[PDB]
Amino acid sequence: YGAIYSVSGPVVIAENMIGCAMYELVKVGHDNLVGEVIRIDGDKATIQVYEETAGLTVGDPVLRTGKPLSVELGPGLMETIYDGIQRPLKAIKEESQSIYIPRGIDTPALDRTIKWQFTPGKFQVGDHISGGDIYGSVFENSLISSHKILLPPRSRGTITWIAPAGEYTLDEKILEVEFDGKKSDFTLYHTWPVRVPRPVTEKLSADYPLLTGQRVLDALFPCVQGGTTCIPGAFGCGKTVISQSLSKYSNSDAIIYVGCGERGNEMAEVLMEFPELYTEMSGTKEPIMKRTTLVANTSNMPVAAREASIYTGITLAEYFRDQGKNVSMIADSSSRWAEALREISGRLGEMPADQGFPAYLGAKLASFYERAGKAVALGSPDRTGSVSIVAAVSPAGGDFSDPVTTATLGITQVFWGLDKKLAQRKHFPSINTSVSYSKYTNVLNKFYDSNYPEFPVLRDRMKEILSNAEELEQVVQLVGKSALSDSDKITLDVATLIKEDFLQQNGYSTYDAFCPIWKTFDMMRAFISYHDEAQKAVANGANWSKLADSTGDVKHAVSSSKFFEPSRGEKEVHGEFEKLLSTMQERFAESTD
Amino acid sequence: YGAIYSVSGPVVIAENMIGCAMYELVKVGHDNLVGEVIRIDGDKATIQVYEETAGLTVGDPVLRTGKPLSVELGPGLMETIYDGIQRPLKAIKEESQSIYIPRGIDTPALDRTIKWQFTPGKFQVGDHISGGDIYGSVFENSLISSHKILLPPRSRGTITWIAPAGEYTLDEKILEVEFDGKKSDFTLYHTWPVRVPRPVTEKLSADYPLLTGQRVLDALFPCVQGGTTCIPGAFGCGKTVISQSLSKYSNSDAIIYVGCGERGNEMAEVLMEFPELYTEMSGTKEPIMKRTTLVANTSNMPVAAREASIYTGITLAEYFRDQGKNVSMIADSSSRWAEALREISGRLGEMPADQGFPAYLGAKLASFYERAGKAVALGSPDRTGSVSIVAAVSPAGGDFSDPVTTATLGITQVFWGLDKKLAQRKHFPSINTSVSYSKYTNVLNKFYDSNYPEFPVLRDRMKEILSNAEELEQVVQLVGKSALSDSDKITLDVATLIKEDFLQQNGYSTYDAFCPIWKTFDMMRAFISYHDEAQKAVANGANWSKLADSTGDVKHAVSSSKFFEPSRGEKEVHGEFEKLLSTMQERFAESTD
Amino acid sequence: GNFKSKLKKAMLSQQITKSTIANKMRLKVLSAREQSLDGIFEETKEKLSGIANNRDEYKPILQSLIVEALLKLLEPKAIVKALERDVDLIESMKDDIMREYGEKAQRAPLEEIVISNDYLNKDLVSGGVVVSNASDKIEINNTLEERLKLLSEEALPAIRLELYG
Amino acid sequence: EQKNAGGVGELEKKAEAGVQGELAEIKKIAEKKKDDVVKILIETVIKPS
Amino acid sequence: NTVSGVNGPLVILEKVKFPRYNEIVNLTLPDGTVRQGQVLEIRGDRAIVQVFEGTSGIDVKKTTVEFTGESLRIPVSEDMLGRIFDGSGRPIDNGPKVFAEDYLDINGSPINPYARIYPEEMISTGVSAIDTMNSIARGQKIPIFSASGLPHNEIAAQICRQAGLVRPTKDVHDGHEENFSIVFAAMGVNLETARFFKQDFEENGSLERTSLFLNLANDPTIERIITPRLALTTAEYLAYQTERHVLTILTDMSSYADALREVSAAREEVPGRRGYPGYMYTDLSTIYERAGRVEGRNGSITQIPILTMPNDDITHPIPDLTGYITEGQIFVDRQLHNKGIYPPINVLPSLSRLMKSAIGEGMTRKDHGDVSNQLYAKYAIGKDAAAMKAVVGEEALSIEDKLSLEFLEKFEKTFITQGAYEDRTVFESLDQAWSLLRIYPKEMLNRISPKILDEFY
Repeated sequence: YGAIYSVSGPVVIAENMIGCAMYELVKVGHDNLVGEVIRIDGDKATIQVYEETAGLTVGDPVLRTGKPLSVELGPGLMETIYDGIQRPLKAIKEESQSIYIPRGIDTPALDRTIKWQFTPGKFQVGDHISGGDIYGSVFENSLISSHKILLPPRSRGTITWIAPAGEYTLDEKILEVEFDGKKSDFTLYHTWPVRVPRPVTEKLSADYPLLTGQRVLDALFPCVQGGTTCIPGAFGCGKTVISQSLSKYSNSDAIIYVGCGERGNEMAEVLMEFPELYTEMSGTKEPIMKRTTLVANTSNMPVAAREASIYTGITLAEYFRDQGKNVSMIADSSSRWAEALREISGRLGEMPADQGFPAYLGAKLASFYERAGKAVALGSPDRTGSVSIVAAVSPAGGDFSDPVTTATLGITQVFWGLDKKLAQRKHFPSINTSVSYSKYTNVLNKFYDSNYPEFPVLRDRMKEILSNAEELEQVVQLVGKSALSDSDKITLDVATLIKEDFLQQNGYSTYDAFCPIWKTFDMMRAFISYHDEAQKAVANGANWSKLADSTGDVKHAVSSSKFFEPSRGEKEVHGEFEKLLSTMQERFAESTD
Repeated sequence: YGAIYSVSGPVVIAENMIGCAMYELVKVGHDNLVGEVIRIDGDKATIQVYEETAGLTVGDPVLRTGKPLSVELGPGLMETIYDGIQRPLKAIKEESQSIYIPRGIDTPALDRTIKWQFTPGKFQVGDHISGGDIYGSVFENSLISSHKILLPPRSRGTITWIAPAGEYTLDEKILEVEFDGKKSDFTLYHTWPVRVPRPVTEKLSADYPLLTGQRVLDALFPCVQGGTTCIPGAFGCGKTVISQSLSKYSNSDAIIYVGCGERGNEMAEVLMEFPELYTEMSGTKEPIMKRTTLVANTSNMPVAAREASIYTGITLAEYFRDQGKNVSMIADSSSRWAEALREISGRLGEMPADQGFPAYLGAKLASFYERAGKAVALGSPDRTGSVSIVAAVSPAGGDFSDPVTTATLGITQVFWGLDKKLAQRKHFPSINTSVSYSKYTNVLNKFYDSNYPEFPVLRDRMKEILSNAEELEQVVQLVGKSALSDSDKITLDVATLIKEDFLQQNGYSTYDAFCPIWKTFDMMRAFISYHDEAQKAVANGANWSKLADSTGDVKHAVSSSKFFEPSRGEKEVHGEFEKLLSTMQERFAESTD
Repeated sequence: GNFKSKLKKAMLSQQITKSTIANKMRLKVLSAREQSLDGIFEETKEKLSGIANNRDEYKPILQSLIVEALLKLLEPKAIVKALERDVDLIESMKDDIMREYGEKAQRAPLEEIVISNDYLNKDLVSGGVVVSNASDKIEINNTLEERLKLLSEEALPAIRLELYG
Repeated sequence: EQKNAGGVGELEKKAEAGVQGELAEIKKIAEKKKDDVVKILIETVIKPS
Repeated sequence: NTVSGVNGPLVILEKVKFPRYNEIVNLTLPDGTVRQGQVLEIRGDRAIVQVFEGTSGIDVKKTTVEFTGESLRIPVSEDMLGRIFDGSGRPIDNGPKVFAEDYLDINGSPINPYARIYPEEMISTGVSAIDTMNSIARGQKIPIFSASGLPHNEIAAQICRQAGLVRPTKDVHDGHEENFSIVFAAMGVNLETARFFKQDFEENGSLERTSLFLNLANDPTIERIITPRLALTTAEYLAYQTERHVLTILTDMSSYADALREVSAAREEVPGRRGYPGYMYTDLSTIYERAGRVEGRNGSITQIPILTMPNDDITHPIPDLTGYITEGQIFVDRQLHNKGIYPPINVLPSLSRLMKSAIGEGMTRKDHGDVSNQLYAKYAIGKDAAAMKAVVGEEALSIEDKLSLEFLEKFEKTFITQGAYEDRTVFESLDQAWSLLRIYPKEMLNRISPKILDEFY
């Protein structure tokens, strides 16, 4: 149909376009590379072609698909690995003998090879149905049906034909819909453009616990179900590490991992590691992976795949939420997504803003976060779901004022830090309290108090300790440890202990084991207890030396507690933590008189 | 030929310019001003005209010279002051009653009044001769090697006409060469475009030093021919002195002095001083100037000549390298050559990189360093010659963290730190052992060990002793010198003699700033033998006060070492040092016991 | 100390020779591998001139060399520079070319083939033709050496698979 | 050093003996497949490419 | 067709529209010299070319253009070691010729097949600070961050030469079972540098071990960018077809980045942060993506890029970008170099986040990783204490701080101090490391698991 007028860089101009929508997907040239229409100048439409071009001729054919860059939502997304332009990566390996994308491959959006078992819904013939309703379900996992087959949004009618229970393939018809005669047939998959968010019934308040399973978050600033999060940091920050832990431990029923332009070895590691390791609520065959789907993309792999990653992933997440699942979406990193834009603004010749990144940055990040939150699912059964977004970014040389980090921080309500100095001693991730806040902290403590722990009371003293520690440390540096008071010495020690035992997730035998809110609470009871009794003791006359040497064993025990597997009496209160409480009491008394 | 389309500033565009190369020398207007085509858009050639384009209406003719802008390489270079694109300043003084060259005044690069005596080589008619082979020579010097005439590089053939012995002019033909009909005639000079490096048989790493004749250069970290070196700027209250002294004391076969874009006080000083001063090896006929060829630009000269300045000098240096000679290129300063690039960029409209300096900067420096180095000279019986670049890089932001300095140091393997406080007090040179380094040390120290000096032992030890002295000096301030051993006091005592004799040399006296490379080694020998013996003797039962009275005469000699003559029987073995060694051994039995 | 450095030094001179033997062998091999390829290539352009110098056998080949170039050319007029022996052969088949071009295009038939008074060398070209632009800007060198040489780029791995595979 | 004064003799003996057989087979295997490749080359040229 | 104009490294051709992107063209000068370039931008009846070779002398109607009609691919052979090549797709050194059995593209996806399985095999440099504190794997990417007062070439060569002797000791251990190949590519460095490197490789072993691509600074910026691409093709073929582990030493990586910077200055392309391109991310990526295990899973390409920092800052765009992408960071310090430590590698900010992938356990200890973390932690405390020793004096510092100041000094002078040819096995390094830990008491070593401390002390 159209004919290539020019290729200047990855940017292609082709005449004989009478139309085309925004960001319309095309297959360009005989090669059949990915593209999207960004703009139209005259009859000539400028289309960026984002798969590497080293050999596209002028006057090669241009085929419009007729709809924007879109995603399929349907059966077999779980335990199936995809790119950001929704090509199954497994399908490519077999055919192509190119494990990664080579230049010029056209592989359909889903797997049309794997038959799936369809069972019929509470909607039988003659019944009205509307988008996001559970028309049926597909068995995908050993424990649960993952993919609840939804009628798509922006479709409606009464069902003339319901296919019976049995096996069918993806392209075969299984549903016929009545509304102005045959409105159309439906297939197992449905399509949606990824620049349109999916519509919900209502959004609902975020105040319900999100257990990410990592001690350091639970202790300092927990997230919420419905959360939005920013995390900075630059290599040796433990972001890959916290993703793997996050996937294993996560209470959410789906986790969607987004690789924005990753090392490739990093993607190779996490893929291998989900079936090698076991889940905490049990998992039969590829345990963790059963709950994990990967969108993975490397650093030179298509600029479209990388740009679309956050939208392909957020659309997936919204679909699981409309299904009635709790989703934890990890994107890593939005900063690598931001580089895809920096590149897009130069090529096109549009004028950018500061740091050579465009101004449209701020809108695009904001749109992604607002589609997240906790909501009541669209569809007649009605369920509760969430999309809680944890989004990684990277500072430009210790500069946190770079447009990407500042923008994400603008939109977020939770900020979790990352300190370079503390990572060097091996404490990554490294969250303090002067580089981090959470608005959810206040409601979240109220909900944890209820469940069992004393957390809110301990949280306040814990915050104070860290806040004083920093200030007191500046005096040690400059003046020396000769200007201190004895209570201030106490604040320094307890603090050093907190730094190691929560923030560090680095091994010494084994990478640290699942620590819940309950575990995390016990650690806090022992550190806070140490501090109170010791200050009383010094106030009331007593040696510093006597008190520190005496705590001794108790300190070794809390350090290593996290390596030991949870439950050692109970999850709730361990016998190992219970006993220390007595030891402090016995010491306090010896010291006083 | 072409017709002027526009004159917008000193940039002039001309139409109707075909077969116009991209380095093409052109003469603009009726006046014949020098210009060169930086760019071409279509039929129109965009020219930077280096001279004032005042009086130039649109419609004046543009006449191609028919070839790039080249520099002439041949007899009658030495004892001439030149422009940045080689135009004799001296010749303008005769004609014009001007120092400088004013607009509408051009002249040829070599003088045609002067005639030189051409002597044939070892090739006669009918011989095949090859690129760079010695076709003849001219002798017009007796103090140094003269201008040996080569067959032009990248040129081969059989010689139809070899002019016999007699005086010919530089202009006049002395060769016709048969290579596909008459190849052309050639003359006594050859033209070579200066933005093209001259070939040589092969390039090698450096390994071969020569007389620097400034003690501190050899002693602290050796000075090598075929080297890459950074020297700090000072803007003529410190810069000028070290440059004048390096030209005068170094008895390198040639020296090529390039002032890129200087104050004009410094240019004025180097020209008047060179005939006035005496060689350090004997001979008259304007001593130092006869060895010197000067390119001298103040900042006032056209900007293309300032940019060109180093390129022309480097071609000059490279030409003499094929004759087999050792050259010092002393260039002052690269920051000022860099300033030209910045100016030329803004005039074109080129977008630069950091601090307003282009991006052509880093690659042009890398290309520049490699032209300089050691090579086996081209020409049939083969010799070795070298080109050693010492380039000053001054403040260009008031710091040394600016792009010009930071780029150069990296390619450079040597830094010599001038000291400001000592420089303001007029000790030149006075190189700081803290900031300085040479990565040439290893290969060189092995070279001098071969030749006859104990050089590796003494140089390494020189450095350690001084470094050690700063650390011991601090113990004297805070604890006290009295509680410290005799050994430590000695470490300092010796460092002060090494500092006084070498480092604090005065380039206003020749019995205090001119001594041969062997002589400089003999002085350093003297101090080291004393250090070991002094520490040995205090251990066997002596005191600082006792030691000082006892060494006496040898200590006084070492203090007086610099005042001594460059010879005593030879200028390579100084008999007074060899006998001093005996007096030291005899003194050590007496002192110790 | 200085023993150890003279002890290494002679073991260094030992491995400079092991290395130089090993380099003279890859040099003898590589230059022998090429001497053979440049005698295969040599025979082909000698064989080809004998084909070119029997005019009637060269006639359909030449027609095809031109039609080929003309479809990369895409102008109604081509200037053909030829040898003094092939101008007579081109002349006697201009209509056939313009026919043959027309049937292999859908652009328009070729209007004219221009026999120019400038010609290609005969001591620099063995045979073949240079088909060029209307103003002689871009040219498709369908000479025997040039075809053989470009063909060499792709011939080399093929020749390598049957000869050492 | 004697392994380096006698190693200059060995500088050619082991270089020559190293491919003495291989240069005879390269030139041997060429003369066979010479004709066979030449027909392919001729063919590619008299075929419009 | 013919050259229309020339504006810097960009060449304006007035031509016809049949050319494809990166299709080779050859510029015929009036001298009759041909130089090669590839079309960077194509438009109707015109092109912009960037010429690899040269950037001046380009005429108008006296010059001519000729099309090759093949977009650039590198001729790759597996007989490339020992053979001398030049960074231009051919030797201009007159070295042994390249040959071709495949021609492979440098676009960054020819047929590219990489890691679906992460590195697990340890590869040693013979240097303790590298191996123990960070570890190196059969796909690991580690940047050498160097300076303008450090000698970058001496360290570059040091790491490579000593990793060739260790690597067959590791083959016998059954860490490996396949060949080792070196691919050394030098791009746009001085003559002095180039000569030096070749001399270094010869002394240690031979130059039969390595393949050499030599590119000279006088040759353009456009040449410099193609130079690593040539290295990538070499390495991918060797791993893919003949199941060899390939080690690439890419010097200087900074050289390549400045080149990118030049083609946005003399282009109308607006640059990003600190005058470095906006599309700088993609250029760098191309080198780093083409790494990891190669299909068959006995072949690999492992990368050690060599960066020289010009300002020596960690706010400069080149070190920052590289670091996020690469699997490790090795920081080499000017202050150690000065003091008399060789190698003078500071591990204070040297970190790997893919620390698990980097270490080995089937041909190295399991204890290797546990000890390294503790060492790093104890080094860091020893640095905090060093600043405090200058300020406060010894007039208030604690009993615990004193142990940490001693550890710091013993750690620089023993662990990081190694002979020029002295190679340490990874097991021997543990023994050394255990000597360093041994002065601290069992209550200071409290962070480590009890099991390990009672076992090995």
